[PDB]
Amino acid sequence: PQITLWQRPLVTIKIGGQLKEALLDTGADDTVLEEMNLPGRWKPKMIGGIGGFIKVRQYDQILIEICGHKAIGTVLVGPTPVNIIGRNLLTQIGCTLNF
Amino acid sequence: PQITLWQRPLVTIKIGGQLKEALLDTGADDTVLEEMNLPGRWKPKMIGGIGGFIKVRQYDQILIEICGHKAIGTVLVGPTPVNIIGRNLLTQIGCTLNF
Ligand SMILES: COC(=O)N[C@H](C(=O)NCCCC[C@@H](CO)N(CC(C)C)S(=O)(=O)c1ccc(N)cc1)C(c1ccccc1)c1ccccc1
Repeated sequence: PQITLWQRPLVTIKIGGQLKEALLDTGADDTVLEEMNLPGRWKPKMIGGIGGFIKVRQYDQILIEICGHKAIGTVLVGPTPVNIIGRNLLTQIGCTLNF
Repeated sequence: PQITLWQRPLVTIKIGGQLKEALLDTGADDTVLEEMNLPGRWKPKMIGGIGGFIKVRQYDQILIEICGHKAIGTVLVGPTPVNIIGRNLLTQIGCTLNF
């Protein structure tokens, strides 16, 4: 699809069999999702935001569907204002910016 | 142009007589730039996200040139870790997400 930016580019994602709303975010290196249960082990990660740095849990090789496109990659879990799909997964779904 | 998301989508902007590097950020509602002087009236604003909130100065009706395209809009100025071009200006240059 082609998504304009007059409103927030919110899409439906599927993860752990559950639908969530998430923001397609070209300014984010990494995908960060609100607190949830994910399988396997996690490792520590620091991410830097507008307000400063936060600790998040890093889960690798997670199955996630974004606007119907399947991806498998790193998902960070922590206190984010909204679920965000960052470049690590935007690249997997073949997303580009165009003007 | 078509801009890849393999790397941070950094572009050159011209604002207030200055050349700056800025991130094309579909996740950001607003354009936020590191400390700089701008003409005209401003009011204080809080913008938030990962890490929490920062206080910024809001300048309206500011002329910017983004990657060759002229636009007018609101520019927030404050202690952001990176220059961000938000949706308020991305729309004006006709920027879309495609996949
Ligand atoms: C007055 O209205 C608002 O405050 N709106 C917010 C806004 O537009 N602010 C711009 C945020 C700043 C942009 C942002 C990417 O888009 N960051 C990355 C930049 C520092 C490069 S970062 O948040 O620091 C972040 C860091 C790491 C990673 N991995 C991801 C993101 C909005 C929001 C959007 C996207 C991300 C965070 C917040 C928001 C929505 C809901 C509730 C509160 C706030």
